[PDB]
Amino acid sequence: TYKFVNMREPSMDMKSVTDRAAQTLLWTELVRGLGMTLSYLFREPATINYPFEKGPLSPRFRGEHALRRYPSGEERCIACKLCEAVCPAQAITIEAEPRADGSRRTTRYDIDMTKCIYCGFCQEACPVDAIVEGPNFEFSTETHEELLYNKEKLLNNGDKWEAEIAANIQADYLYR
Amino acid sequence: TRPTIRPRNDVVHKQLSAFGQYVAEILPKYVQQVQVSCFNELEIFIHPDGVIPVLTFLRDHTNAQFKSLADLTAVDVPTRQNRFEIVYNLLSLRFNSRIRVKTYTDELTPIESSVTVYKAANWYEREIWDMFGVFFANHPDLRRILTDYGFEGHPFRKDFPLSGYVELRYDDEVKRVVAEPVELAQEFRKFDLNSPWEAFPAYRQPPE
Amino acid sequence: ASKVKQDMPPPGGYGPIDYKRNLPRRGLS
Amino acid sequence: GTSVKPIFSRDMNEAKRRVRELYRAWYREVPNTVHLFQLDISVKQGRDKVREMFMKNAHVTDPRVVDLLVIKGKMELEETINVWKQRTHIMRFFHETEAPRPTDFLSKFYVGHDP
Amino acid sequence: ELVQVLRRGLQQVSGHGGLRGYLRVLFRANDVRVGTLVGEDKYGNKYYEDNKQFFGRHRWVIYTTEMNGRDTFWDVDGSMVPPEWHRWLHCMTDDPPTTKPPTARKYIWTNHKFNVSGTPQQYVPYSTTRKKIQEWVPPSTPYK
Amino acid sequence: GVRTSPTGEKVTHTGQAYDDGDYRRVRFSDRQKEVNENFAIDLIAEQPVSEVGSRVISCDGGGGALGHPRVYINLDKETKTGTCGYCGLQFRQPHH
Amino acid sequence: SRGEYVVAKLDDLVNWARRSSLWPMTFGLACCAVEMMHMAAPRYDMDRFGVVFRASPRQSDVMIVAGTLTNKMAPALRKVYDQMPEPRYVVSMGSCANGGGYYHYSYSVVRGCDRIVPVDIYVPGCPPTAEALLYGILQLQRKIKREKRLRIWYRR
Amino acid sequence: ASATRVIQLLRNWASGRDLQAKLQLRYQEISKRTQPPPKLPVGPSHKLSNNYYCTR
Amino acid sequence: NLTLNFGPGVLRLVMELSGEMVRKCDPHIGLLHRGTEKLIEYKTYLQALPYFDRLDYVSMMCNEQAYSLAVEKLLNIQPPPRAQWIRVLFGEITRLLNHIMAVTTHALDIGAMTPFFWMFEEREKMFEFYERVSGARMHAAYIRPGGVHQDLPLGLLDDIYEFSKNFSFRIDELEEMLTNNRIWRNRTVDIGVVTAEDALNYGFSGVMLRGSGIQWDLRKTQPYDVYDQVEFDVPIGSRGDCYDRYLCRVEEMRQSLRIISQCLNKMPPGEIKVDDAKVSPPKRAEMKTSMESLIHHFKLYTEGYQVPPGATYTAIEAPKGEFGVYLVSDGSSRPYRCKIKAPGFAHLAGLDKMSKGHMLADVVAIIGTQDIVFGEVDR
Amino acid sequence: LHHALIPHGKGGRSSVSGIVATVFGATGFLGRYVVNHLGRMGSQVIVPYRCEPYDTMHLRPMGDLGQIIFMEWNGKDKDSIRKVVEHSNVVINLVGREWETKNFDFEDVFVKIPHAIAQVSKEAGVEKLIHISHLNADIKSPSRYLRSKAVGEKEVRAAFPEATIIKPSDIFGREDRFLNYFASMRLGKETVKQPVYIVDVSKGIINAIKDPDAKGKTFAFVGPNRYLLFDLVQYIFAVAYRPFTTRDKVERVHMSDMTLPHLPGLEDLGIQATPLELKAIEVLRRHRTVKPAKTVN
Amino acid sequence: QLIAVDEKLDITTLTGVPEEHIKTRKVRIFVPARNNMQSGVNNTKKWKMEFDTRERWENPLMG
Ligand SMILES: CCCCCCCCCCCCCCCCC[C@@H](O)O[C@H](CO[C@H](O)CCCCCCCCCCCCCCC)COP(=O)(O)OCC[N+](C)(C)C
Ligand SMILES: NC(=O)C1=CN([C@@H]2O[C@H](COP(=O)(O)OP(=O)(O)OC[C@H]3O[C@@H](n4cnc5c(N)ncnc54)[C@H](OP(=O)(O)O)[C@@H]3O)[C@@H](O)[C@H]2O)C=CC1
Ligand code: SF4
Ligand code: SF4
Ligand code: SF4
Ligand SMILES: [Zn+2]
Repeated sequence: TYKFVNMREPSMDMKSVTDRAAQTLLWTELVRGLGMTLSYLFREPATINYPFEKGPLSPRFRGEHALRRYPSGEERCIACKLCEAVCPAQAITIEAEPRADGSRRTTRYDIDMTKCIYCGFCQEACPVDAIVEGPNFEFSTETHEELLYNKEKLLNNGDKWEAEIAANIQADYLYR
Repeated sequence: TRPTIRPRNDVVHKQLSAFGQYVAEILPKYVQQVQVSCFNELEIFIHPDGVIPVLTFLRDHTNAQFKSLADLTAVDVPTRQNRFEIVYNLLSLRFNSRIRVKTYTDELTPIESSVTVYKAANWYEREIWDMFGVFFANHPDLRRILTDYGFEGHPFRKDFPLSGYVELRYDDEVKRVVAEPVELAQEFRKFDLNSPWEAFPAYRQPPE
Repeated sequence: ASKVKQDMPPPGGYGPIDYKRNLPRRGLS
Repeated sequence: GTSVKPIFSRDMNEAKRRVRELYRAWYREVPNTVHLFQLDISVKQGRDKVREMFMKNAHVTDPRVVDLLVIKGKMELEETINVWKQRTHIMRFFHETEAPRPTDFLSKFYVGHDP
Repeated sequence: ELVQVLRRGLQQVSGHGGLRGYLRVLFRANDVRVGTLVGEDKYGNKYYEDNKQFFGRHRWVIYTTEMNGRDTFWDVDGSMVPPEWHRWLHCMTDDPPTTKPPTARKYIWTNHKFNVSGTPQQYVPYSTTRKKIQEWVPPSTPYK
Repeated sequence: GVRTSPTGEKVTHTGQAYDDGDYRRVRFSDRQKEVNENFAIDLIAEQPVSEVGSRVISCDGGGGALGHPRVYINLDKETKTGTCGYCGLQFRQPHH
Repeated sequence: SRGEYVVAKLDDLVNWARRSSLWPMTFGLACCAVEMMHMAAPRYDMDRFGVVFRASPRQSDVMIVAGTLTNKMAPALRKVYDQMPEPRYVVSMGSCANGGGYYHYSYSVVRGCDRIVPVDIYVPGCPPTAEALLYGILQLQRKIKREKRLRIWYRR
Repeated sequence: ASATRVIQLLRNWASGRDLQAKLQLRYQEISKRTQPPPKLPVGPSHKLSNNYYCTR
Repeated sequence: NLTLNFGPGVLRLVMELSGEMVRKCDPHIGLLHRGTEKLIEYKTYLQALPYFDRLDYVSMMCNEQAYSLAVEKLLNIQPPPRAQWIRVLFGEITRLLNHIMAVTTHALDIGAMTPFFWMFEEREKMFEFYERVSGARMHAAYIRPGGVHQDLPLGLLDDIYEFSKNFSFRIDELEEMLTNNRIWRNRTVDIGVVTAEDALNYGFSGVMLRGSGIQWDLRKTQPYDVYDQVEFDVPIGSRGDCYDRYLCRVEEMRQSLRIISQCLNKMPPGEIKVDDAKVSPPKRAEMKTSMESLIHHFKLYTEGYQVPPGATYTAIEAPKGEFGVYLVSDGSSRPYRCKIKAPGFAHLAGLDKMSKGHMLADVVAIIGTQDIVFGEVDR
Repeated sequence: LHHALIPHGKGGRSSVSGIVATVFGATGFLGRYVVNHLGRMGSQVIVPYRCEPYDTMHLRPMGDLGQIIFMEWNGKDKDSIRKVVEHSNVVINLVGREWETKNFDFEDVFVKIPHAIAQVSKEAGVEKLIHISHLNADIKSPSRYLRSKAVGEKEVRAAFPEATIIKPSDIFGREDRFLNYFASMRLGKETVKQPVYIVDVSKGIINAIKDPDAKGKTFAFVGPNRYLLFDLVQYIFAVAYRPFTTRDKVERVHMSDMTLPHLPGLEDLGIQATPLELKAIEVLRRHRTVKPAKTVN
Repeated sequence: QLIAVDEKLDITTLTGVPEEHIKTRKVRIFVPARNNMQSGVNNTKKWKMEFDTRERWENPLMG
């Protein structure tokens, strides 16, 4: 099924021609557009008062990365390198070795935030919910160097944001 | 074939096989092979000399009328004596059908330009020349279209490295943008992902 | 015990959704 | 044997004639390029660079390769004449920022492992 | 009519503690709306809601005038909100951290910090791994 | 459990610290070195050993689907305790 | 004495005037320009901060690089930057402009716009949300407030 | 929307239609930001028998 | 007969003009060439999916859908019904987003600039829909070659219904500002007229065909997913100029509202990705309880699934025209070749013939009516 | 050699050259070229600044990520000097003002600050120090500029015996105060000038850093040709296509450049001095809207 | 219509490769050996061409 968008022929009756002439000479449709703009002037604007008001977000939102840990304080990451393998931008660099207690842990976990595309593939590849994408998005920087995160920065981000991260994961994990 | 398997269409398969045999019968001077894939796509493998005739036929014959050129591109296969294969995708609106025409060339053999058959080919051919180094004869204006001015090489070739050979920066001594040999602070990490234990027995090659 | 629960349309569907062009004629010859 | 399809030239002489035509065109254009881009080089060294870029390919004995090179050089000349290039593209032929590399065995020994 | 709107304006003037508080909030947040107080932050941030406002303007925070070390009477930014109120304020949840608080962990930061870029507290990247190759150490005694 | 270098730098949980002759220390002048204060090895060392009256125990890290993959740990050796390969929690049979 | 007091007050006044009317020119290279446009849309209304929409390059105060910078494009960006009257500030928005992003290992991509121009603010994200870009703009405002040109001149 | 009757009439007459019927600003008619948990059914291959992978 | 170089989304235009008329107009492109097709050969199929978000970055999920359909055809599998319905619903939402952007940017370049704000508020609401379903506002990566990544949250359909029932009035305000305005008509009528045969031979598609009266639409002639289960009309032009194309785009916005209503009412229950763990990753609970699920998760996220060897050309009716992919698999987990066909390529190639014998101020209108985004043109 | 300071790479942007350089006065004319030369081969550069960081913004793209580190300092304090030069193996002094300021006269600029820099660098174990003075610096100069230059050179030698002294003449370049100053005027026939190109001086400093035998030596960086002032100004005005700083600059520009044949120059550092006729157009083209001046050898 | 030229094929000048990446490199043509950790032989079927290993160094920032 199809429709014609512009296939109407104007009436030739004196009345139709006079109406078209009145439109041409008196600018009726221009006045109609002016009235539309006038009506729009008198309705409440859609502006919010940033930063005192914020934009609504979802528990699924992808923001700044963080490394998490178990309630005992032991870190969840066991250096499987699945996030490094899946990263489309090759933004994760991992080095691991046995710990002093024989535990399988990382000695290097770097994320280059200027290569990252914030796709969230790493957190869905993780088998132990170690690397996550947090809710924070206000982390602009004055230099390029501070956007190259090492393991200490990501652990500090986890310790900073764990409350919100845990609440969001509780809200959304039944869809995963 | 339960709900996870793609359903198959035998009527379209038969129709495309019949049209392939029809085309091969009509143009035996240029057609070397005809194929219909399991997802009902018909491709015709031709000799390079028949690019202009075959295409013209498929555009102008009353039983084909493939009036639309959907895409024209090239594929680089270094292991073949003729390195590059040229792929034409054609759409027929009268018969609601699609067809594919393949031919081949190497780094030094020109291919006839098809701008006289399809006006759309022009830029496509430029792109091919830009990315693979295939020259098209009788092209109205063949030149680079995607790469930077004065760029050396053809980046879509398999032996071309991913990051190229030069990188750009701003120099304050000469007060301009300059090109230098590429140096990466982090080398791209090459992954060996292919597993042993072949996946598909239906595509096994003879052990020669 | 628990039954399947996912995002679904309400029973009876949704109300009609207007899409046709509506540019009224104000009216004066 | 080994019959091949021509690009433009049936033998070496036609290819040499096309090479000479392209060289004449570049030699004529060099002063206009120097003036119009406001370059800091002289016409003499511009023509020397043109000659060097021509001599880089002087070992080719295949007419198809030769006239493909001529097609590429004509493309480059068309880019230069129409001022599609910028001053940076023109100046890239001279590598004025790249540090000199020693060809001596001892110097390459001293700097690193690269032969 | 007009009279009701003016009465609402004067009630806005009164609901901020008089002209002093009215001018204070007008010059600090460019807004003079009065909403019901939802919660008090440990750093001094106050949180307000007004469900008669349209979505996006129904929740807001009035920032403290002094966070960890700096004067924030004029210099406020969105990174000063702690994560629990951050969840409430971005409408990721309908429940403020007063009615339901976050789970308590001993490794969670007891003091929130804002963005410290351009500050001696800024993060500086560095390698976290040990040296790979160890060099040979000559003996301290001569041979002859 | 953070330590300090003989120079004055903090030592990370990976044991990293620039030596005295390293120029790279200059990156921290007028700035700070980011170090996480909570060392996971010390924190997991403080957990009590759980006692179970079975030869085989199962661990998933707590929280069900929010933990780690479920693994089974043998407790036949009385010399040592069974340790989870993901969580670090320890289990033992009631000796004596 | 009064000499440092007056230069401090004048420096504060000039900083307030300069950061209260920031006129940007937006280099809308790729998909980050869409979030740039969403920042000018009514919900965020950058114009209410004194930040005009699409200022002319000859009267712009800040350059916003929003999108991938190719090798073919870099000379033009440098030329436009060199045209701008001082004081001028550059804001890098998005992973591509910040360090190359998804196209970092490409033969035709500049691995970060800071190889070409000096950058004042780096805004992370692929893309950053319009709110994140607004946060970066306000951070640039605070940075401008932090500076002291008359006090340095008096002391020198 | 908290607009006076006179302002509503003026904007309606200037626009040429009833604006209060279809407002572009959102209010309490949107869904709540906290929702009950889902259950999320399983697919057809979740049988315990007659489910060999070679047949699917 | 002078020459002008209108250089720096970003486009360089070299034209020869005699007086006011345009004699020749050659576009120079490549200012956004990122080498996407070479980069894709170094990724698994899942790793390559997010590049299609950035190809035509006004219609993300449509490119996602085209790539997913190509990979599905090569894999000989099919998505579950609910995934198909979700795909078509979000494809129509994406068509609404793209058409808003195209029309309002056209008007802003002409000089109107008020409907841009009026409709970008609605664009922000649909960005909210994107974020609630995927966590990202534009670069979503939601539609996968096995279906979709996640099911919808529990209250999303209600909010989509609430939004879609007020959008027709916003379209009506747009038309009141533009459709019958004599200045807009004088800027658009009889500008960039292209005949049907020339449009066919030049490789045009979508509106650039339908404006000239060609009755062609890929969702009607070669339906994919559940499209053959929804009814809608195809707007068709009569004069093949910019004004008819603008009318067609507005009508397609209305028809997208119609399709979205149908999709909302007939959303079925069930799973959202294919129940084949060698292609689609298992659930997290299954991954954390079952041995086969853990193995398949590990292998799918490290190596990726292997695709049987072969080549396909898969095309969809994207909001800008026929968007296609020629995908060549050699049997491994990484594509051997991926050629992206973008309609804006052919449209910009035809810009030269479309602007013959027109004013300089008409080239802007022709560019706006061609609906060009250079991410897909340059790739 | 401290393994972290062993050269690696191909001498490019992301290479490691093994040079840790602290460059005082990097925000001026010669400093930008010196920092660019240092950073294009992958050295680590520490930039002390007293001005606004905005005035140092043009040095940011001169090195790879992390290779350029900006720190605040002031010349009256030795602690800031110490913390700026703590980790460097080479220190370069480019500090100098061509006029007198109410807070810094010539004595502080050319004597006290270089002496403090040299003493603190020697205390911190810096291996190499490079100090810039003037070609015509002598004790009995009528001008306080060159007199303070000579005194500062002596005190730098006293504090750092292994210091390399580089003496240059008027430097002509794109941001200079020789050619631009002579072109902004819009006496002679007895003053002779010997100008040197800026890039030549930068390469000379770099090669002095790289030369192991230039430890305690004193260099004089001069151009190839000596011109009379009148003909030099005539050439400058001709190149610009146009018809033909309180007291110290006038007296310094009216005086003749000394000749010191016994001192090594640019050729001892493997550099061929660029004549002014090749760069005059580059410097003076912005002053517009072939017949080179006579030279005395 | 056919040149009938008799010479060895050489396309070096057309590929845009820098001079020192032609005559200085050494390529290796081989069938890759089976990974001894596994028994599958499917990765020992085709011929590979690979270039000589060059210097790799440590980035001073981030290592
Ligand atoms: C008649 C003769 C005229 C001669 C030339 C003079 C030009 C006209 C003078 C009038 C200029 C008005 C300046 C007053 C503006 C101050 C605004 C004040 O409210 O800003 C606050 C304070 O800002 C600064 O701290 C105030 C410094 C301004 C100057 C102070 C006194 C200078 C007066 C000296 C005049 C002498 C001139 C001599 C030379 C002619 C903080 O605002 P801000 O941080 O931005 O925004 C934060 C955003 N929030 C609030 C939404 C969260
Ligand atoms: N004619 C020439 O150019 C030749 C130069 N001379 C010597 O070469 C050296 C560098 O030359 P040039 O680059 O042209 O000089 P500039 O004037 O361009 O810059 C000198 C540097 O020294 C800094 N500086 C000046 N005064 C002080 C101070 N009181 N405290 C701290 N830093 C200060 C300046 O920084 P800031 O801007 O922050 O004040 C500036 O960065 C100088 O020592 C000069 O004497 C040698 C022969 C002649
Ligand atoms: S979000 Fe995507 S690009 Fe970023 S680190 Fe994770 S997987 Fe890599
Ligand atoms: S963060 Fe997760 S996926 Fe990445 S290495 Fe650690 S455990 Fe594996
Ligand atoms: S930074 Fe990310 S969102 Fe922005 S243009 Fe690049 S790929 Fe798109
Ligand atoms: Zn455990």
